Amino acid sequence: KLYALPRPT
Amino acid sequence: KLYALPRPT
Amino acid sequence: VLLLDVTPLSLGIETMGGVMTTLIAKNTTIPTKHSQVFSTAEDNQSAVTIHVLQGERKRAADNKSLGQFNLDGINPAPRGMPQIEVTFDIDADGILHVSAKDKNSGKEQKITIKASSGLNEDEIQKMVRDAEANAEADRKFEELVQTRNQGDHLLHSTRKQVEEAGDKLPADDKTAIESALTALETALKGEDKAAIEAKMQELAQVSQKLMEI
Amino acid sequence: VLLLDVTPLSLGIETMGGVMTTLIAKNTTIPTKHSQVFSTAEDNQSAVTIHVLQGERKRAADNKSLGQFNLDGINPAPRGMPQIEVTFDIDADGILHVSAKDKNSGKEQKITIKASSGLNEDEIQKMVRDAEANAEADRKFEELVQTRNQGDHLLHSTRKQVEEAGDKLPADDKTAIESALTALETALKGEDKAAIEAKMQELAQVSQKLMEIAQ
Repeated sequence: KLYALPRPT
Repeated sequence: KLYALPRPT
Repeated sequence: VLLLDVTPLSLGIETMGGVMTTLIAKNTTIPTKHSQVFSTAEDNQSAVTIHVLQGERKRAADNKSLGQFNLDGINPAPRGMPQIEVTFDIDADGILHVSAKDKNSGKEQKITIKASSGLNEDEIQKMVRDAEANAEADRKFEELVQTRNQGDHLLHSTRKQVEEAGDKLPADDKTAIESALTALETALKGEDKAAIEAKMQELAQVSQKLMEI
Repeated sequence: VLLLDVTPLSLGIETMGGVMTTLIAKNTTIPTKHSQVFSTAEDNQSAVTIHVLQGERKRAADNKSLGQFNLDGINPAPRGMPQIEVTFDIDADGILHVSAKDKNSGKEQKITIKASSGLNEDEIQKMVRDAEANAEADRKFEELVQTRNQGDHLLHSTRKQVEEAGDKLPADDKTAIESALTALETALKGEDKAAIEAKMQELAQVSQKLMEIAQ
């Protein structure tokens, strides 16, 4: 449903 | 593998 | 590339027993060309019909007809002998060219089908859905037809062998066989695969001598 | 019609754990546009990377990278709470426009990806077959990633709590915890689900005082 995004780098 | 075809009409 | 032209549904032809046989898979990139050899359903067949279809259904009748044409002048021969090369070619403008050529006689026929032909976007998506929702039944139909075709061919064969042996076949043998033929012919009209095979088996069972002959 | 102009492969972004999440399905007619809300992987994360991918693999690393951008200035919040709306728009020219907007901060960032980007025809065909051949391994990878992510989350929240608690945490405990953390960290690098959950258990067993403190 709700997927999560990584922080940069 | 070898398919066959009907005659017309 | 982030985009491309594809043919949006499978394209093929009707083969023996009313089944669709695909030449170009759905979502194949265009242009494209695909050729495949087919033969004749029965002995001494001098013509075939190429019925061009679009769709995902195993029953040819369930797909969208794009056209048809006959290929005549084939030399009458045993079923399976003629080598009929069927080519589907879609050009860059989405125009579909279908040809059939008999390799022996060199006789050929063809058709051109306009890019705007067949199913529209909403019809395409329904087709895909209907195919998915009917996947099991379409598979059963396919299997049914394979069996009917086998049984069909068993009739013809058996019949040709009974005539071919004439005298050398015991009357009681011939009788058992004639009766098994009838039962099989009857089963073939049905939609029960096991029933047809069972009649094939009963027929095999009483054909042993004829098989020796 | 016998001819449709479509996206030949699925288009999406990378999500937590190295997963491909699709925004536009393969063979979608152009033009087209789709939006989906995402959030942050960790508590108080201030920025996200949007890694645009083309392909059919559930493993992000096995798909084709089309581009990337960051969206920063995400306000402090527990993980999963920010709302990052990602939009993919493919125009009639086949140019892909990707934007992300943070609904809270109102910040947005965009890129434009030219029509000729990604995989060529041969590669597209290979990709579809590849995906088909790996359908089961990819299903298993998805399961793995669920556990991995739970593990990462426990790792992160434990670390935070330890710090928050600093001095009030008995040295006995903080030694056991640092060890368990390390063990868990290692486990995460594997594709054994049980081993991950087991390391999480071992960390939990040594965290009771931390939990009391933190709570």
